[PDB]
Amino acid sequence: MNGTEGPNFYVPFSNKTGVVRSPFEAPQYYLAEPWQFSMLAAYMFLLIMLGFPINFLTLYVTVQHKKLRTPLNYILLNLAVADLFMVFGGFTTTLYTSLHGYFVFGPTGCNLEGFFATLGGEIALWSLVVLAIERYVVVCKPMSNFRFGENHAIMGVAFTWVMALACAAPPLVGWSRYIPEGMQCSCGIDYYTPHEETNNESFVIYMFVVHFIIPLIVIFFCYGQLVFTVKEAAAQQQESATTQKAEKEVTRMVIIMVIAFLICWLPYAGVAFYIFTHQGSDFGPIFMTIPAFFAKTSAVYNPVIYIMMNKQFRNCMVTTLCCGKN
Amino acid sequence: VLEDLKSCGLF
Ligand SMILES: *[C@@H]1O[C@H](CO)[C@@H](O[C@@H]2O[C@H](CO)[C@@H](O[C@@H]3O[C@H](CO)[C@@H](O)[C@H](O)[C@@H]3O[C@@H]3O[C@H](CO)[C@@H](O)[C@H](O)[C@@H]3O)[C@H](O)[C@H]2NC(C)=O)[C@H](O)[C@H]1NC(C)=O
Ligand SMILES: *[C@@H]1O[C@H](CO)[C@@H](O)[C@H](O[C@@H]2O[C@H](CO)[C@@H](O)[C@H](O)[C@H]2NC(C)=O)[C@H]1NC(C)=O
Ligand SMILES: CCCCCCCCCO[C@@H]1O[C@H](CO)[C@@H](O)[C@H](O)[C@H]1O
Ligand SMILES: CCCCCCCCCO[C@@H]1O[C@H](CO)[C@@H](O)[C@H](O)[C@H]1O
Ligand SMILES: *C(=O)CCCCCCCCCCCCCCC
Repeated sequence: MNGTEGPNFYVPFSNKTGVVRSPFEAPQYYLAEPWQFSMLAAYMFLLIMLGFPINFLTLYVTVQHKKLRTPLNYILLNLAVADLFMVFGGFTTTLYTSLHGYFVFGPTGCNLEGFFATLGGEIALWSLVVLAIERYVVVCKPMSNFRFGENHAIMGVAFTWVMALACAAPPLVGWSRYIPEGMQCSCGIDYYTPHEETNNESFVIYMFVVHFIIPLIVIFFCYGQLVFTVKEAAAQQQESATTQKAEKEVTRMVIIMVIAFLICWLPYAGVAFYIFTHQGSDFGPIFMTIPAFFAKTSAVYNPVIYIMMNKQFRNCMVTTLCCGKN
Repeated sequence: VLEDLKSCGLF
């Protein structure tokens, strides 16, 4: 039957040979070779060594460069903090547990690690949505006589916190649950076992619709409007070479952002949708890690796209890293 | 439209 059930876990390995152990008690070297756990640790190490400096530096240059402290940049800082929740809530813990071959922190740690890693990922996600909305409002100007200020920026950040809690908190109180996933060294939402006692099915649907489809629709609408607005402005002002450059660059960035978003969440959405549609099927531990791979690595390529490729942040970072040199 | 784009870090 391809799996072994337990009170707070599901090991994706059959116990017909009697070798399966609780992922909170003993190494899982029967569902993956030791060297594969080492490569899990290696990748977590890579994500920490890249993810922490780039995201911490985002916060650090904002402290040193006052021009960065603008309301429109608040949500970018929110992103940086969210990624750091992924780095220390998830990546460092998984580095430690993978080197043991199982989740040594037990069920309590599983909820802790699961909550903060999910919280971090969801704040980042809704930050990308809020950013699109703010950019849409500012550039396309759907409202007359409106000026985006500090108060609007604070609401936007608070909104991401609330939406993220709307996803991360329910598994702590009975709607779905946190259990070890894949190689059983990191914990996450149970979107793949039919656990009616916590009503997993309805939560996965809620996730898919509210925390994937809706963000996708909003980001597409907002950045679609933005591209149209800039395309239209350039068309009505072809004598301006700069406006033509702007249109090219904005279109390029919008494509990069849209593609990066899909790369991050489509695997999870795809796998969840498949398991939902095809319930009663075998899913390997390495297979479950694939959507996690794409989603977690966003802690590195999102700040590259949203901070490093941002001219204001990039210049300030270069100045800071090169000791005052422009 | 350029100043709004610059304000958003888009250009
Ligand atoms: C996967 O399958 C394996 C094998 O079926 C599971 O491991 C087995 O778990 C049972 C407990 O649930 C173990 O029971 C013990 O058996 C040994 C025999 O060598 C012996 O120490 C005891 O009989 C013990 O049972 C207890 O003994 C105390 C002694 O005082 C009594 O008081 C208790 O009432 C009770 O009888 C068994 O050894 C395990 N077998 C192996 C091979 O590990 C394993 O739990 C399954 N995995 C999952 C995740 O469920
Ligand atoms: C467990 O995984 C084994 C593969 O080792 C698989 O054979 C079992 O049966 C599968 O059930 C699916 C349910 O419809 C079916 O579509 C699939 O073809 C079938 N696999 C094969 C090889 O015929 C799996 N069983 C369960 C309950 O997941
Ligand atoms: C969780 C992510 C939220 C990040 C928000 C960080 C905001 C930091 C900037 O503060 C602001 O700096 C301005 C210039 O110093 C002041 O004019 C203003 O009064 C003050 O509010
Ligand atoms: C999104 C459409 C499909 C919904 C069903 C899958 C939800 C479970 C996936 O959990 C995810 O695990 C990542 C690594 O822990 C976190 O970074 C991320 O924030 C979190 O969401
Ligand atoms: C003031 O001007 C400071 C100048 C800093 C120059 C540093 C150049 C070397 C940085 C390379 C870091 C590579 C680290 C690789 C670790 C695996």
